[PDB]
Amino acid sequence: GKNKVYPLELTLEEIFHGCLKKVAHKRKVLLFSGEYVEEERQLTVDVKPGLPTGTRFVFEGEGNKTPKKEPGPVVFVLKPKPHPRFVRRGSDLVHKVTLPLHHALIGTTLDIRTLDDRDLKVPISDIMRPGSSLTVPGEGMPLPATPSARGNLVIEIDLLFPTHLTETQKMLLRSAFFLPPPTEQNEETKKALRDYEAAFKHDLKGWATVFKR
Amino acid sequence: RLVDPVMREVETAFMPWLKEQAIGYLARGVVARRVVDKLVEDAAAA
Amino acid sequence: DVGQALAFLQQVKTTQGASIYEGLKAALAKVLEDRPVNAVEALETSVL
Amino acid sequence: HDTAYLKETVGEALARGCAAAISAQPNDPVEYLGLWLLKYVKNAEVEGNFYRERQQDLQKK
Amino acid sequence: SVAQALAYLQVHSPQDGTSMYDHLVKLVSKVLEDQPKNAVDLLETSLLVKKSTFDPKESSPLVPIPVAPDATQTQAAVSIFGDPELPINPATGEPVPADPPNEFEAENMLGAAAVLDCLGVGLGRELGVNIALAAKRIGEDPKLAVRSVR
Amino acid sequence: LEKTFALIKPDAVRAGKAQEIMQLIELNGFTIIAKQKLQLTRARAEEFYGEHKGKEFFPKLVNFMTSGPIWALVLAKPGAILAWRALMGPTNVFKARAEQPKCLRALYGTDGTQNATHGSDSPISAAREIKFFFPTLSGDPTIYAEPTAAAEYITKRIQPALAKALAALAREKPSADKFEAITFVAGYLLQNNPNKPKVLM
Amino acid sequence: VQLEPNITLVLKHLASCGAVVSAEQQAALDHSIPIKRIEAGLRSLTLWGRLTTLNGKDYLVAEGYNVASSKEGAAVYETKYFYSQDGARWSDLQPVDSETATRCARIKGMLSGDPAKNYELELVFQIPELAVLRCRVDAIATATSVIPTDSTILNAASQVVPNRLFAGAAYPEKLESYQHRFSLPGSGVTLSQDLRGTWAVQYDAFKGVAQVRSLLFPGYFFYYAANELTWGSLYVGDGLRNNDLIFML
Repeated sequence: GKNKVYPLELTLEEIFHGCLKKVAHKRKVLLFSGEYVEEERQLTVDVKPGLPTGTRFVFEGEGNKTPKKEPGPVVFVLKPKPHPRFVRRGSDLVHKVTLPLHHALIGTTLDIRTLDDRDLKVPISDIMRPGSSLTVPGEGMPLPATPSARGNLVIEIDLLFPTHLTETQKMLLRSAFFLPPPTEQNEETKKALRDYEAAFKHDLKGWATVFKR
Repeated sequence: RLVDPVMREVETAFMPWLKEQAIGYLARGVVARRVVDKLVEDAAAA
Repeated sequence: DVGQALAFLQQVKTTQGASIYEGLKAALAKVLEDRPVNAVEALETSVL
Repeated sequence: HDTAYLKETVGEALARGCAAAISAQPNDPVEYLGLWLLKYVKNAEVEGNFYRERQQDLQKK
Repeated sequence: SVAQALAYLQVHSPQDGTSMYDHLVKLVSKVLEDQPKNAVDLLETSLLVKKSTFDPKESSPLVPIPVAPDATQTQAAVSIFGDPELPINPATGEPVPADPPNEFEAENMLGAAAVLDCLGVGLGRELGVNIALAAKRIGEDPKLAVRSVR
Repeated sequence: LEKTFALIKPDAVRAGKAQEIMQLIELNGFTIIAKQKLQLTRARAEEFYGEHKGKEFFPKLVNFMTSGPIWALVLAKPGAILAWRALMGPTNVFKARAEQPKCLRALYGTDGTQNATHGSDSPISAAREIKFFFPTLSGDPTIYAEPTAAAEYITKRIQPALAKALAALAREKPSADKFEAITFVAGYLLQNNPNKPKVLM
Repeated sequence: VQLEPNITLVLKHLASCGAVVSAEQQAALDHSIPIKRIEAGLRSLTLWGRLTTLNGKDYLVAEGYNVASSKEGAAVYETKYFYSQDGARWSDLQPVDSETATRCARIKGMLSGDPAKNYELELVFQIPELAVLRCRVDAIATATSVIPTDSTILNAASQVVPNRLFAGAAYPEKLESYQHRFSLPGSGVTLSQDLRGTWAVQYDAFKGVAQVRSLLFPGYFFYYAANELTWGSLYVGDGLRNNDLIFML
């Protein structure tokens, strides 16, 4: 009636690829002596790619053996160790990334390192809203039912806003957020924009390219 | 306390036939392997 | 024994004019002399 | 009786599978045997399919 | 001699899952078991055996490792193209402190490469572009206060 | 023609000397039938080195073999075990340099335990290690096909679950068609077996 | 006889047709093609083409497949596409679902530069520019992707692999000598089975170089040198389609 449960901890790489784990069990045969007798049994557990969390492997016949009652089965419950990058949800993978504001607005590439040894560089397709997510199909954990299909990786975007802005920076931001459409601009506007851009991308006195220190 | 069953005896008396068939198939595999080795030697000579 | 198999493989003829024994021998000779890149798949793609 | 049913039902295939398990020496022969039987039926059916496909291609040409 | 041939034919090709020695044994065994009274097609039988071989793909104890050459040199070579964007400070989204480029006095290195390729001497034309970009990398460095690169 | 196991330790790999060793191996008449670059974990390394199991050098030996990727090779040669033992040379690196120079341990190996190679001692250990690292590499058709040994292996395998599967098939008696019986017995075996557990979601 | 088209021979043989790349971008390509090929685990990666934008920052697009198998009578290649404004750093092109794949074919005009541009179409639908670029690349690849016939063969397990014994195509002038990539080797489907006047072939018998230009997509060129068996293709120009083919011819 009673069964002994045991957590079995795996890394996301093992579950992604499919491990063949060996586990040690302390079985207690109870006898007339006050001390019980313990032995170490070896068990091979085959975890197939993409097995869902909470999977139970039950070994029947193993367990502490009282003199009269045949021991009940032992249970191993799958659980994943924490990963530095991905947290698995259902069948796919969630990657939480802290993103600066200009990377959101202007748009850049997020560089992520998959469980498989590949390096994805996913572009920011549009203005990423606060709490928005970017989905890359066919990049999550494999489907346990079919060993070829994959889930879709989910990147939950967290925006990192700047802590300080000067009044001239705010003036530039305001001018960037109210520029008239290109079919409504004056000639003075066009010449001013040309001058400012040529003075911002100046190869020696311009600050488009700065070397860190 | 006394515990004869029919199925145990049936399976146990059926076991030798399965083992004999397995041995025959193993002999087939062995002769196939030695034929392949002779083929390899002839190919080198060729 | 092996003698039975050898004697049998020389009477059976294939779609080609030679026996299956000689065909396999010639295929192995070509494979051994040429040493193809992906040899096992080259058996079904190139030698026969 | 039961022995004849078992024999003319599964005997030849089981003998082939046991010979394969003896030759291969896996780390878990029972699972090897089960997967071997599944692949046995699957390869029979796909063998029939392969002949059908070759015939169709020749006719089309 | 024949030992070399046997050792060669048993080389385990990974992507196929088997050598030719096993495949030949299997083909010969299939021909022997089903005694053929009619003509046989070697290619057809080979394809059938290839389709019929058992392959018990089991979970390997180790996670696979990549066999890939080192890429530090090529990455460093690439790092001269384009402008490296200023990294962001995770603590405060404002960018890290930086220095403006330097004011070195170099020649017209692209024109020099053009002249050298015209005359038929010197390095190539693409290496000229690489050299120009690397010299810009050297000259711009505010750490190396360089008044002239050549 | 016999097959021996060999492995290139992390010291000959961190220094990028693996390909030179492979070319030297191929130059001496060997044939590399199988090769794999891999990275042992602590448990796998401890299981591989079971013969020592608590000797004086075991801690450092198991701590070294799991410090980087190694290479595993299966070499084939008529005298493969003895020839490869000679080719590696003496185990101790300094004794190797003193006695036999121009041997793989003298050239690439350094600092005692980091002898840069590892080989099999006897055919028993050779087969054991080959099956340990290459589970699907066929070999040794003579030591497993003995009628006595075949009967013994069948005895070891059939009492656990196949007899029970046959009993269930006989008692239930599914469709007389053999394919359904084959499917049922395969399901019973893959569901009831002492080696693997039962999996539930 | 080749296994993968060079990026230098393609730029050399297609330079006359205007299929050229900047020298700095050419060096950057030479360096950063293997880097992306190893970072993505792809056995084959070549430059597919170059698309023009309203800025000078054109999109360089490279495609690469890891597996290529026969499926329902179509040689399906599991292609991955990457884009780059400059030759240095590559980004990925995620595939497009069918709803937006049909709402992206109605958007015309040459693209802008920033890949973070949202087109608004008719309630209003917002579609990213990267989706439009992916649609155009897919359309051009479906309509145009061309290789010499018999250059691929089917092995066991139904995989299309290069024909190592390809001796070359006789009559390179004839369109029959060329086929689409997704045609099975057995099937006798070629570019002849397309519309009559949508492919122009100019062959120089002396130098042994044939040149096939697409008229339905004007910016697609494919060269085939026969003295040394070397074939390559490139698309240069905007990705728009030439609808009114009947009037022009």
